[PDB]
Amino acid sequence: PAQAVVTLRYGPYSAVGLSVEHRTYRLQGLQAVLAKDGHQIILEQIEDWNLVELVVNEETVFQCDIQELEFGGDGKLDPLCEEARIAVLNAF
Amino acid sequence: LQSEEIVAELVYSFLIPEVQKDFVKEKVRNAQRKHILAAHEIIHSNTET
Amino acid sequence: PTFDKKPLVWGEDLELYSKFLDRKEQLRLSHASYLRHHPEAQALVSDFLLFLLLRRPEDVVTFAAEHFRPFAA
Amino acid sequence: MAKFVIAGKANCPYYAKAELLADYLQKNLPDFRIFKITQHPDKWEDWVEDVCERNMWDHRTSPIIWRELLDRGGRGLLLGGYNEFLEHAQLYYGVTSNMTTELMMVIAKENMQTHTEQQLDKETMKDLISPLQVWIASAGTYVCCHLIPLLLSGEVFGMHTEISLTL
Repeated sequence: PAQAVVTLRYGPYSAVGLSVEHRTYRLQGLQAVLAKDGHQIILEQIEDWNLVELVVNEETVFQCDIQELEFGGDGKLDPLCEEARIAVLNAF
Repeated sequence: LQSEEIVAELVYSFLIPEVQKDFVKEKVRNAQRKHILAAHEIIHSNTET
Repeated sequence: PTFDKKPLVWGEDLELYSKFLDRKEQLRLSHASYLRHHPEAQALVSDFLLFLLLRRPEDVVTFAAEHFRPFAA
Repeated sequence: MAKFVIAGKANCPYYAKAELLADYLQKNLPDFRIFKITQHPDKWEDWVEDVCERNMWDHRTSPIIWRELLDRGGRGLLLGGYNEFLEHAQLYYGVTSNMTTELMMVIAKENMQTHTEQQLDKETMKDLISPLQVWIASAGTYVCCHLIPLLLSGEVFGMHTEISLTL
């Protein structure tokens, strides 16, 4: 619900020119969105590259490649972040 | 002019990956050094020969 | 004077060989994660292998095909 | 000396925020150079599609971002829309943009007004104009060569004449 308890799982990726690693910055935007919607979220470093998953009830439905997201800010203009918000609401 | 651009692209785009790859191999070598020291530890017991 | 278009093995170009290694690891982990989404692929083989080694028939291919064909639609 | 270009729509939030990041980088970094472009959004689609075809890139969203290898208007190497440039700046430089979304709205207005300024400036240049109009018939003739320098002397009129000539 409102103020869900949640886990986020995130996979390591090569930034342009750069090593494949776990990274947060677009995810930090997503985290900010989820927190503003009200929720408690925990972050998990999945081995599978670049990938983003969203978990509640142990049940999981999300998929993204980190680079698909907007970088930083409230992400309000990124449609995908609203799609995540919708999916969270639907999870309730 | 063409060669100048082409190789400028090549070097520029390569060198950053080269640095990242090197630092990765630094940590890979750190793992290898772990293995090498494990071998060294057993090598003490190997002195029984 | 002598002339050639020398064919290069990727090992000869550090840049290409690096790209090769990176792609290799990327694929390797891709396949791993793919099976990790589909553990059932591993699980079926594992079960067959287990009952095989319990039985230890030397024609592995007979025993496995005997398990697989009953699954066959 | 690194050289970058970014193209914008006057309304684009992320292009404006890119402008902020660019000016930050160019101010603080000795190394950094950037040139600035923006189109009216209607023009933008065509202009960018032309650029992308020439490069054989494949980018559509404003902004678009690329590094030009030697000089202004060389061949480019493509960076992605705003998130990719921010990523590049953060990782390579360590830098962070700090601007608010609300600020991006305001500056989106400011840049709309800036494009309106550009348009009015175009119109303003039309106002400045007071030439003298000259025509020459049968101009393709040997006399014409000798004549033109005497016209250009200005003594014909005084050295105070905006001259426009036709042949």
